[PDB]
Amino acid sequence: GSKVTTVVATPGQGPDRPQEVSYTDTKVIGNGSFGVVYQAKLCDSGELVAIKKVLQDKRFKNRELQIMRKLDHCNIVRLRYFFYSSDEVYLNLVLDYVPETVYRVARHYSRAKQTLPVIYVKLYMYQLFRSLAYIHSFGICHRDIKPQNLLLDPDTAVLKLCDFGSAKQLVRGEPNVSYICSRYYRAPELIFGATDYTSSIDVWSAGCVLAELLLGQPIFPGDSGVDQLVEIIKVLGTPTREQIREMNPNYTEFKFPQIKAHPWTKVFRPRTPPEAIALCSRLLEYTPTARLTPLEACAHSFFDELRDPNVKLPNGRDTPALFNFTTQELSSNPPLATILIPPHARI
Amino acid sequence: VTTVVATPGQGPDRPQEVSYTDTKVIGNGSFGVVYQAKLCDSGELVAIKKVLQDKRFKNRELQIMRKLDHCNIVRLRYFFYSSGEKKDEVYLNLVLDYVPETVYRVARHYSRAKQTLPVIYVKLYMYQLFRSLAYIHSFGICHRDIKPQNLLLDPDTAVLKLCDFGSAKQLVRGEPNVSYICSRYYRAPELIFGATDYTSSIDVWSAGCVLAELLLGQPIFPGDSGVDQLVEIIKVLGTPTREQIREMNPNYTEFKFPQIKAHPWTKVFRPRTPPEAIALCSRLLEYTPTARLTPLEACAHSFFDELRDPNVKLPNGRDTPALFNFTTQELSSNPPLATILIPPHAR
Ligand SMILES: Cc1c[nH]c(-c2cnc(NCCNc3ccc(C#N)cn3)nc2-c2ccc(Cl)cc2Cl)n1
Ligand SMILES: Cc1c[nH]c(-c2cnc(NCCNc3ccc(C#N)cn3)nc2-c2ccc(Cl)cc2Cl)n1
Ligand SMILES: [Mg+2]
Ligand SMILES: [Mg+2]
Repeated sequence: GSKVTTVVATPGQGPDRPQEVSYTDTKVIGNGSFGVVYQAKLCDSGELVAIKKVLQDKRFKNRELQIMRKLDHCNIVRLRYFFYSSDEVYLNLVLDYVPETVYRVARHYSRAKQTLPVIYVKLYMYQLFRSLAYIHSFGICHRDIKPQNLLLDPDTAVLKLCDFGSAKQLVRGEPNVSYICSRYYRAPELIFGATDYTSSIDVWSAGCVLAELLLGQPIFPGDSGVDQLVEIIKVLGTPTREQIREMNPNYTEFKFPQIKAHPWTKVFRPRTPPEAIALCSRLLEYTPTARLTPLEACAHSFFDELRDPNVKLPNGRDTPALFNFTTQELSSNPPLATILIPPHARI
Repeated sequence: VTTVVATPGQGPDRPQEVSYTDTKVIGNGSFGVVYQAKLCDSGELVAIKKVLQDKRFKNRELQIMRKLDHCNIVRLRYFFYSSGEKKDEVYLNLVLDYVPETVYRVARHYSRAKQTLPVIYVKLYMYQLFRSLAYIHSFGICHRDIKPQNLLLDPDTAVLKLCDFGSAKQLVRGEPNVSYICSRYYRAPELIFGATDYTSSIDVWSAGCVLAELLLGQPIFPGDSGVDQLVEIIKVLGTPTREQIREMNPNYTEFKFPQIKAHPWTKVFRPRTPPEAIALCSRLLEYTPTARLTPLEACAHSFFDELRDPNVKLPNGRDTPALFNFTTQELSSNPPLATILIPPHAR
């Protein structure tokens, strides 16, 4: 016996039928914007879990819970239970624990002046791209894709997207706030104030992450709000008439300095695989509608290695789930199935 | 000892030799790097701000730094240019008065000791700040980065001086400008909303935030993320009205805000907080750009009247710093107020 907390918590799936859930071994993981996350152990199953404790304010719409219950995908963190706690009201999401973040694993390689082996980039990025495909097919936008919100198991190579405190259904016509993502991963439309944006802000953030896994540092590290547009334009180059028109037409007579775009191949370190570069170029676009959809990205030639039936993880294990698509996932573009699920993986 | 070739800030536009010594770093940031040195010539302590600039971009810091002379603004003594690594870039070395402390440092000191700053010094510091804004807004210029980190001050004489003109730029009616601009705690709401047509009213908002934070003992609008800014504001100002929204940005006209009722101003600060100060913030931290006072209007306010009292003295028994020596320029904003701002006491 040790200190066991017992609470009455409602399943994440299912209809509001609470049950008693005991857990033990509570440790704090971290602390921030997201609230507080504890690690704990389910007494029942022995399994490890993250408990995310958000302070909530009834005055405001707090759509995290609604969305967490809505969804179920191997590349997204699972809500097991949730429950309420006591100065005011606290939401307690009980989620899948996962041992590491991309941020940290990347930071490790960075501190070792070592490039993360591409096979992991391909694994990690692919899986992110499925998690978006999925949330986006409900027209939900995460609006905080960054490395800290990408969890991974290093041994199993499984990635899981997390933190839906800023996620939200985006509806055509409705305007929404444009101070959203983290700075480095904030897409340029949002920096221009645009309220007419789409899902494809998350594809920009994804490209920023890919780039960062190939460089071993962030591709656009703005010193300050303003440096961010600088550090972007220094590589993307100055935008067309119609790129500005396509991000936010208020800037149509802004007069940016004229910078020639730094071609992609000279952005990346010299032994970098083309298809990495190629993909990267089709995510980090000014015109948002020019950026790949998440499913188009999964089908890119940069992930071909993963559809090889012989492929394995470096530690000798099998690759995780990569081809167990549902019709939800493929709604955006169902014929891609033929490329996405290779024959050996087909039922 | 190092000796470089450099150019007097005020005049004349002509290189001369300048020897300084005992360099030591003071800190790094978006601002570049600052060092302390002593001029070998006249013995003096000096701040050497060294930024890296990309010659393809309008780097308007030095022109602005040259057309300023004012007691509550850092004096630019000399400037020079060291060479950069890439051919597109270069080092600008502003050489300014060394002021020995900063407001961010002195509030974070008085707030470690779990208490408020002597209300005299809130009075003194905001006055001298609001003064320099008056001076610079008069030439069209907007600082665009008003925060306690950028307010140097001498603790003995209480002389405060505005600094870092890296984001500073002359606004000009009709032109569009980049919304994503100030430091985050102090970003005026219209900017959060994406307004490309903001005025120098933003710097007043920002000064409003600093007023708060000296009387609150810590920041008044601390977003733990970008989205939480507009939240932590609405939590104090309550929901904006269709008129207030329309004043900030036409596009959020249709945006479904939470209906939140304002938090009474006396109820925001400590119960023993002077109500003149409270009236002041009420008028500085208004959603609507125009409804915010000007800096000149702010200097001439009940809260600062204590400074005009002939019998006022610094609680270290010293005389005050030179609060009343206004120019014609400083007053252009609205010269009637000279009736209030300069008392009988001087003249
Ligand atoms: C200050 C700080 C900020 N970020 C972290 C941090 C550090 N290490 C790890 N390791 C993975 C631990 N397992 C976890 C963690 C969270 C979830 C879930 N939902 C599932 N599993 N995770 C995080 C982390 C990552 C995302 C969030 Cl929303 C919160 C945290 Cl604390 N610390
Ligand atoms: C990391 C960090 C961030 N801010 C600081 C910091 C700490 N201590 C002090 N003390 C005042 C020293 N004298 C000075 C300093 C600067 C100037 C001028 N222009 C004139 N005089 N100043 C700063 C500071 C404040 C504004 C700027 Cl732009 C730069 C710095 Cl380093 N350190
Ligand atoms: Mg930079
Ligand atoms: Mg908060």
